[PDB]
Amino acid sequence: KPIVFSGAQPSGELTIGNYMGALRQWVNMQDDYHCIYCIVDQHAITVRQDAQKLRKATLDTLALYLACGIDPEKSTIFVQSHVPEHAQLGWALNCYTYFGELSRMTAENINAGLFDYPVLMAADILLYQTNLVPVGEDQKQHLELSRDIAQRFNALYGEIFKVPEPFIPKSGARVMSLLEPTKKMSKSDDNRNNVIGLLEDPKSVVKKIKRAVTDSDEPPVVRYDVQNKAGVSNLLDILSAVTGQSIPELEKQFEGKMYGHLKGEVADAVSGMLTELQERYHRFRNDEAFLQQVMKDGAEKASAHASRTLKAVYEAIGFVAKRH
Amino acid sequence: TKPIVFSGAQPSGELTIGNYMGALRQWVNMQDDYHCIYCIVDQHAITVRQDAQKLRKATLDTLALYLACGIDPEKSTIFVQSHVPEHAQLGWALNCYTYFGELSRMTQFKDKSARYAENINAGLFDYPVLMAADILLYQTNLVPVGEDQKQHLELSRDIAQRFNALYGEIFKVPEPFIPKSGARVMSLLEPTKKMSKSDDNRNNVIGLLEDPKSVVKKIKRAVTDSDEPPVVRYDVQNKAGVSNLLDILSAVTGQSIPELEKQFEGKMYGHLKGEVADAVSGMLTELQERYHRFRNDEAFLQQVMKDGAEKASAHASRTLKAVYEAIGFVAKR
Ligand SMILES: Nc1ncnc2c1ncn2[C@@H]1O[C@H](COP(=O)(O)OC(=O)[C@@H](N)Cc2c[nH]c3ccccc23)[C@@H](O)[C@H]1O
Ligand SMILES: N[C@@H](Cc1c[nH]c2ccccc12)C(=O)O
Repeated sequence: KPIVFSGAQPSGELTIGNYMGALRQWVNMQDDYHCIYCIVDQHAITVRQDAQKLRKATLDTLALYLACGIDPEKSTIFVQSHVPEHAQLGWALNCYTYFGELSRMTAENINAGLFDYPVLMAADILLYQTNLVPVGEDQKQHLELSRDIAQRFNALYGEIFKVPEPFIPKSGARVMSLLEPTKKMSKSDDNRNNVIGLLEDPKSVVKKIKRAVTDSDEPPVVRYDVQNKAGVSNLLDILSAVTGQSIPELEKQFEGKMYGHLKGEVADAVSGMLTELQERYHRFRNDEAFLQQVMKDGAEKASAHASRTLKAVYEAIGFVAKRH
Repeated sequence: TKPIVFSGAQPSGELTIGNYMGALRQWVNMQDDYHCIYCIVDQHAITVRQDAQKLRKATLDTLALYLACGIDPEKSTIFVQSHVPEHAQLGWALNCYTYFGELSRMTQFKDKSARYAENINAGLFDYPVLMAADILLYQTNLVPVGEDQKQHLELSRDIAQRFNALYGEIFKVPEPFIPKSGARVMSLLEPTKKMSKSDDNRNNVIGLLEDPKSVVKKIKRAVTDSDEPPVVRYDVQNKAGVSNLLDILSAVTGQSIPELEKQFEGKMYGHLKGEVADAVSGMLTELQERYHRFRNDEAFLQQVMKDGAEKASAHASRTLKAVYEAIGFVAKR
C-alpha cells in the first residue's frame, strides 16, 4: 500500500467541516493505504501555552480521532514526542535546508521553533517513506519544501527518501461558516458562532443553526444556489453531507417550506450525527488504560519504521554508528 | 555528587594548538576535581558541509585525540553527540524558548555565513540552541571553552534562566571556564585573526596531528613587527605577533607573561621563537606518540563510545523527562 502521513494538532478543536470532509473520507480508506496519524505536540509548543492544557489536548485529540473511526489496528496513530527520530531527523535536515527558504516561508521577537518548524514537518513526512500527504492550501508551501529537501538529499547520497506527493482529490462535503457562508468553516475561526464543534450538545447546535445567515427571498424558497443563496445552500450541503440525501431530493422534500423547517432538520440531523460520535469519544477518552496502550503500540510501530530511515540518513551523512 | 563539567569539539577540520589551549588543556586538568563529560559534536560539525568518509574518520580522530591529550575514560564520560537522541530532542524543545533575534545577532553565524555563502543553512543558524541543549541536558555547572564561544554560552544561560522562570528548577545555569592564557590563540601569518581549525592557508595553523618539523618551520615564519630594537613585550595592538607567541609559550609552560618578559630581556625574536618551537614541538611529539596507540585500536575506541553513550544517556534521559513533564507532553510509556 502507499504510505499516507497526516499531522494532527493537539490544540485543535475539530468542527463538522473537519469531520464530514477530510476525516470521514480518510476513515473509509484505512485498508486502501498504510495511514499514519501523528499528534504533533512538538509543533504545538511553537506557540506558548499552558502545560496541563497541552497534555489534556493531546489526549482529547487522540480519543476524538479514535471516535471518528481511526482504527489503531489498521492505521498507525501516535504522539510525535514519543518517537525521538522526528527531532533527530529534524536537526539533520536543518543542515540541508537554506536559511533563505525558511525566511521566505509565507520579527526578532519570533521564537526559533516558529521559524524552524517547516524542517521538523519535512522530517515528520520523510521519516516514514511517505508517498502521499493530504494538505490544506496553507500547508502547501511546507510540503513543497519537504519535496525539495528530499530531492536535494537524494541527489547527494542516493535514494534515501521517497519524494512525497500531495493527496489531490478533495473530500466532497462542503461546509461553510454559518454567519459568513462565503468563507469555509474552519476550526481556527475566532467567531465560534461560525462553527459547530464535534463535542457541542443539541441545545448549542440549535442555537447556532437558528442564527445562521440565509436570504431575503419572498417567498422563502429552499433551493441550491451558491451565488445568490449562499446561506441556504450551505444548510442544504450540511444536511446532504449528514444524511446522504442528494440536493434535488432535499429541494423536493422542502418544497413549499420556509427556512425555519430547514434549520430545524439541519440541527436535528447534525446532533443525531454528533451524539453517536460523542458516545464513542467520552467512552474512549475516560479509559486511560486504552489510550495508553494505543499510544504505546502506535509509538512502537512508528519507531520501527522511523529508525530504519534515520539509520540510512545517518549512514549517508557519515556519522559513526551507535554502539548498541 | 561533584559539580558537572560539560564541553565538546567538532569532528571537522583538524584540531589545532588553539583548540588545545582554549579547551582541551582545561578538560584534562578538571577530571578529578569535577564530574567531567566530553563530547564529539558530530551533529554540529555537519552545519558546514562534510564529506561522509571525512566525517567518520574525523569523529574517530577526535575521539583518539581526547584520549591522547589525557582524557581518561575511567574518570570522564566520552561520547559521540549523535549516539544520544536527547540532544536533538531538547534541541527542538529549546527552539521554542529561543528568540530569532538572539540567533541572527550571533558573531559565529555571521562569520560562517560570509565564508560559506553557498551553504547558509538552518543548522548553522540554529547552532546555538543545540549547543544549549548539549550543556543543559547534564545539569552542567562549568563549561570549559575558548573565548570565541563566550557569546554562545551566554545564550545557554539566558535560555536556562528563561525556561526555569516558567517551569521551576529544571536546568542548572552554567558558567564559562575560559583560561587566563591561550583562550584565543591567533593565526601565525595574521595575528589579528583567530587561529582556525579549517584555515585555507595551512601556514597560519599549528595542527595537533601535524609533523613537528613542519610546526617548527611555521613558528620561525610567524610574523612579528618592525620594532627597532626588537623587544619581546606584550602589546596586542602594536605587537600582535610577538604577543601571540608569548601567549602560546605561557599556556604551554605555565609561566606568566611578566615572567617570560623578564626572561627575554636583552633577547630578540630568535630567542622567543626558539623557545616557542621547542615547547610546542616537544608537546606535539608526546601527544602524537600516545595518539597512534589509541587511534589504531578500534576495539578500544568502540568500547569508549559504547560505555560513554550509556553513561550520557542516563543523565540526558532524566533531564529530558523533567523538561517534557514541565512543558506538558504526555509521557512516553
Ligand atoms: N584559536 C583558538 N584559540 C583558543 N581556543 C579555540 C580557538 N579556536 C577554537 N577554540 C576553542 O576550541 C573548542 C572547540 O571548538 P570547535 O570549533 O571544535 O567547537 C565549538 O566551537 C563549540 N561550539 C563546540 C560545542 C558544541 N556544543 C558544545 C557544548 C559545550 C561546549 C562546546 C560545545 C571551543 O571551546 C573553542 O572555543
Ligand atoms: N503543520 C501542520 C501539522 C503537521 C505537522 N507535521 C505534518 C506533516 C504532514 C501534515 C501535517 C503536519 C499544521 O499546522 O496543521
